[PDB]
Amino acid sequence: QHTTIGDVLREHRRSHPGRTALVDGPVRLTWPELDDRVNRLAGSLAASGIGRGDRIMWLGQNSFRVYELIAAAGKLGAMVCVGYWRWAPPEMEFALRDFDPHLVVWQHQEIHETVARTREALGSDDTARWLRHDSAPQDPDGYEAFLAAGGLADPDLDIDPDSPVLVLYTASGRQCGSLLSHTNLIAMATAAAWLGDIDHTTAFLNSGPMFHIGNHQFWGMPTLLMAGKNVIVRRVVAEEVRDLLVAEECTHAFLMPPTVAEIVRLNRDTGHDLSRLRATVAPHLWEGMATTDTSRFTRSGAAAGRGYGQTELSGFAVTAAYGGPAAGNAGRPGPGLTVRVLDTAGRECAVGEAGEICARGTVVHRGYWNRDEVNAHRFRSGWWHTTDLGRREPDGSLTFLGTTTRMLKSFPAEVENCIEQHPAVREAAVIAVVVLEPDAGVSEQEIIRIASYKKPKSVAFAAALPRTVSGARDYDALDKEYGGGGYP
Amino acid sequence: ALQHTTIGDVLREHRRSHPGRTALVDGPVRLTWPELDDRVNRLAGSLAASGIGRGDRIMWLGQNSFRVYELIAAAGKLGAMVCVGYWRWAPPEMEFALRDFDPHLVVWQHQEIHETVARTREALGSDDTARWLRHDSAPQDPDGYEAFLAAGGLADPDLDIDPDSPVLVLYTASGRQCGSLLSHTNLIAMATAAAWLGDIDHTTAFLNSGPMFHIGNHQFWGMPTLLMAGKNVIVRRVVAEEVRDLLVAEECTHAFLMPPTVAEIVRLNRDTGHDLSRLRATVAPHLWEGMATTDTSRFTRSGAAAGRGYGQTELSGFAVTAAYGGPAAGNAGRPGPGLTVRVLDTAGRECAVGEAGEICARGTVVHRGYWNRDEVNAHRFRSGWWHTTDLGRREPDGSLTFLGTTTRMLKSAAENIFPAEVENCIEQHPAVREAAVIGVPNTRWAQDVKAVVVLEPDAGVSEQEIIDHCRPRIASYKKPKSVAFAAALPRTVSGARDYDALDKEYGGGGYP
Ligand SMILES: C[C@@]12CCC[C@@](C)(C(=O)OP(=O)(O)OC[C@H]3O[C@@H](n4cnc5c(N)ncnc54)[C@H](O)[C@@H]3O)[C@H]1C[C@@H](O)[C@@]13C[C@@H](CC[C@@H]21)[C@](C)(O)C3
Ligand SMILES: C[C@@]12CCC[C@@](C)(C(=O)OP(=O)(O)OC[C@H]3O[C@@H](n4cnc5c(N)ncnc54)[C@H](O)[C@@H]3O)[C@H]1C[C@@H](O)[C@@]13C[C@@H](CC[C@@H]21)[C@](C)(O)C3
Ligand SMILES: [Cl-]
Ligand SMILES: [Cl-]
Ligand SMILES: [Cl-]
Repeated sequence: QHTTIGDVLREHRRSHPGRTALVDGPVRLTWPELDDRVNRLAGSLAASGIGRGDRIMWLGQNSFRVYELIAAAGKLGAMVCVGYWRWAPPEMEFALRDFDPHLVVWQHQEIHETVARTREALGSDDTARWLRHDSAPQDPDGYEAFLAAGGLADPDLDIDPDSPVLVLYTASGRQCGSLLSHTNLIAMATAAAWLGDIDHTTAFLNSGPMFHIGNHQFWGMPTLLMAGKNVIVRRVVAEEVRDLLVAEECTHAFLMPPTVAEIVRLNRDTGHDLSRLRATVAPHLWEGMATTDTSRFTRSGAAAGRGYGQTELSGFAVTAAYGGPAAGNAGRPGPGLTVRVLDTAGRECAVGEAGEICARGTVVHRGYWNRDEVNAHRFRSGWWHTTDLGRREPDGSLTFLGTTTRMLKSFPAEVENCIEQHPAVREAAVIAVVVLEPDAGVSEQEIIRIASYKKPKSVAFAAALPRTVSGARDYDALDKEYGGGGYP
Repeated sequence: ALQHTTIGDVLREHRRSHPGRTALVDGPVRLTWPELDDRVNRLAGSLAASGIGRGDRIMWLGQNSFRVYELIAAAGKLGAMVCVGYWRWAPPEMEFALRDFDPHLVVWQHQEIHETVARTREALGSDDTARWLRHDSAPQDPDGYEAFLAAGGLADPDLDIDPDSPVLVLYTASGRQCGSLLSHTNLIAMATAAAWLGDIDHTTAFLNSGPMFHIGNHQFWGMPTLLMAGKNVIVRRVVAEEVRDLLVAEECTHAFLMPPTVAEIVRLNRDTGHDLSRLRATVAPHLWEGMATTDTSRFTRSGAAAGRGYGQTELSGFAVTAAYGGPAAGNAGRPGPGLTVRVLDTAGRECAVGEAGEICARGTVVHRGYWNRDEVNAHRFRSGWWHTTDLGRREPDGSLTFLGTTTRMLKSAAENIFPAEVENCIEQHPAVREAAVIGVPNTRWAQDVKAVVVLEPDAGVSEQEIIDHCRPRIASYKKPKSVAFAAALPRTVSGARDYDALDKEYGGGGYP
């Protein structure tokens, strides 16, 4: 009987009878209050037929209710998919038909237009109960009234913690729902508690999106595991965030640089105490208004990106924080993971040789929802295949080179990377389009470590790279411009 | 979906991630992680060629050695388990242990215990079917561990081992000894929690000066060191200058040391120049008189280093500590990750706040059971809870208090009393150093509560003043009839309380 998420809540209610667990605007909950609510919720779920292996889709922004649902589903051996709130109806429809939830918890604010249309496209296939979460607390088709109708008795079920409990859709087109078990999350949060020096006094601002692994690992689940206080913001607004930092005495946040600079300018000279916040990302941009984190997470450079990982490995499973100075850009595996770089023929690559990053261990997810064939192939031979490219340095460390999905017939990323190991190059795209540093300047011929055949026969130069509306690299934009066709 | 991490995986990852880091030192033996994994693979090879596979059993009958780690890992790569037996076992219990555990293989030691060994084999007679390999042998002894190992090939066994299966067995002593079956998962979880408590990493150098037959040395800090790829330095026995020199030579950050050795180290190192400043002092920091660096980890800061905790072998060690959850009214603190706890009454209903009952547990640190104890395991695991046979209570602030044992009980017309409850509340009195409670026959159905009280040398207190002290925290029907005073409680040669002796001295009897 291994520890489940349910056990974690049942222990914190007895061990921390008066400490704040969740805060969400006006709502505040101690661990007892939360466990009672999770028990009510789990009562009404078991009432509506939800049990082992059943499925729930959250369709909204960040909410304290996400944590509650996860716990309740966990206590029944069910799973919650925290879906993408910005999905247009085609994608939203796809996920619904894919994940096939028995119940859909949804948000009116912001997306009701899209939600409404999508249900109409589903028509008579929409055999799921929908509860509005941001409803008036009386609403009969409402979350709060769904929960209140349940009783306080913990269902006390013997749940296999290897059963999935959190499903994250991972984003070459098609989206797939990664199955993260109770064990995946607890193994992740214990690792993370060591990286961050996280404890019961940790107050963490959930300003990162819960539809994605980032916010969960740093630091949602570890804060939760160690009994810290998780504070929820629906949206990131610099003023409100800055305000919560003071009010909840927050020690950690999930903040991106543009937000931070917004808080800095805005807080300057007003004298509010932001010194309790341990800043992880880009410490200098705070100027000193907050305290520079000295946990291994920041010290090592993992906070700035020194690491490798993915949703399917419960997030950031390899960092410069495990094992010390590393020549490679990602560091080494933390505990609960073993990695090997494998070539085409499934054999271990030699030191320096590039291949696919493959993993086994406790942090490796359970597979994708409803992807039998992709799972069989990705789990071949008792290794999870990440589809990412890497190599081992002689010092032991690992280097993340890029993806293996983008391919050229006899890998681009491998050379994209080699090219970006020129001081004059800022970034490169190989199909070899090149964006140079503003100050440097170098010959196409100097550009042209790798093998006789792998080098391209041409190098264009751009002011920057094309990019999608999300801001990620846009390749099919410049497959056109520079002659890109014939792809295997 | 694939298996969880094993002990074999840990080694496999370290040999790739830390090719030149030192893993094990033992006298002149030094081993980087690749050198250790190749050794383990050879040993695993010869173990498999001898017929050792899943479920099979190896007994170590010796003091601390680097080879012990080698066996654990090698047995773990085959799905086998290693029992680290008590080297100071006398022949009768060496036999019992060998009969009970029934290993296919015995790795034994000649220095200091050979005679005992010789006597025990004689006693086993023609049920002594195991292969015996001498660890500290002449290096070309064919019945010696080194040559047995060198017969193995370098290939990894590369089996799909279930990490829930036992890999380490520690005997825990009524006087009945039982082998606690600890899985790969038990030790990795323990190790992972310990890494957070003591801030352990790859730079850790832990001197293995505690005994490896006991969970202590493993939790602090053998296994977390191993897990985070740090250096493990072994010592066979605990002699202070040896220890002193090895702290200096190997630059250890950590060592397992009780206060008697600390005090002798501090004398011998008195004006020598020797640098012990690397050592982070966890036990009795003041005793070093500045010579080592007081530990700032959560382990020391919380009092957990000084015994503010609760646990046992069956929970993979110290699983409840003041380091988990901050300041605590109870003496034990709170459960770590990997563990939930409840205080259950005699009917199995959960006691109320402040009410004394059996400490019971669930979670990842809980052991797989005792080896070869079907009826007891079935009883001790009743209801999906591990019953610890320890008595405690939850406090108003959610912290836990370890009161003592439930193995002793007094007869009562109301409901059987736990002497450990009364003992504890008497031991609260600030003038009392220790208290022991026995039962005096009072008809067939009950015994009188009799207290034997050891005072602090400079304190006064009457029988009545002690009795009065308990009134508010224990029920009327539990309070003692009489109090006797002693200079010290009698003990065994093991230094455990001798309740048999007290019974005798003050007319105790008529227990359940
Ligand atoms: C979110 C984190 C942690 C989990 C992995 C990851 C990568 C992520 O976005 O997960 P994913 O989208 O589900 O899938 C991952 C896919 O991204 C590629 N990748 C792998 N390691 C990478 C790295 N080192 N850089 C950039 N890309 C990387 C690879 O091809 C893989 O398949 C990171 C991005 C990372 O910049 C941060 C965001 C933020 C919080 C933690 C990480 C932080 C502190 O600023 C760092
Ligand atoms: C060894 C450690 C860690 C593992 C648990 C334990 C207790 C132990 O010795 O395990 P065991 O041989 O299986 O005995 C278990 C039986 O001990 C009783 N017990 C429970 N919590 C206790 C506590 N708080 N005090 C005294 N006794 C306690 C109870 O009845 C239980 O069943 C400790 C004793 C502890 O004094 C230390 C030794 C040393 C290293 C770590 C711990 C250190 C830093 O000084 C602390
Ligand atoms: Cl396969
Ligand atoms: Cl001898
Ligand atoms: Cl009373």
